[PDB]
Amino acid sequence: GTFQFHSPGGKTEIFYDEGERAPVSEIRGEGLTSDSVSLADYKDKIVVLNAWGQWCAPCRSESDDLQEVHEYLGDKGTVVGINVRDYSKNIAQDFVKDNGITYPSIYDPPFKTAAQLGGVPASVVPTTIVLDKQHRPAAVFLREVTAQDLIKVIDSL
Repeated sequence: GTFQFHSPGGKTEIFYDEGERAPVSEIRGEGLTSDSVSLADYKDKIVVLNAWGQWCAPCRSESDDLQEVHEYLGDKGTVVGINVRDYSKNIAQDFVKDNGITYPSIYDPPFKTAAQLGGVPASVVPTTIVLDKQHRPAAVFLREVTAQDLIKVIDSL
């Protein structure tokens, strides 16, 4: 009954009609700038998941836009980062303060979260998943995204 990410078939993005959606598993973990971070804290709210690392040039490039989306969602939801392959936590935290990123991140160096996200490719960073209010993916992006990529999906929800 939980989300399973099936073959993208050469494509860098996938969209899901309400009819074909399933909820993601439980996502909880050590925060990057907080004790814990948990999707359950945003029940019935829109949630944009983003796997990133400061070592990652596309992630740095798309960082401002994810901040934009986070702000655009406001009350209605949140961005939640999944910081992967940053084995030194302090530089990932430095990146978040330096760029005025105000949304939480799960600190997950080996990207174990990928397994709970229905087998989204751990090789692909950045990855952005837009969850609807039932925390079911409406869109998966296997590529850097712009703020309008996400907003367009956001609005459809």
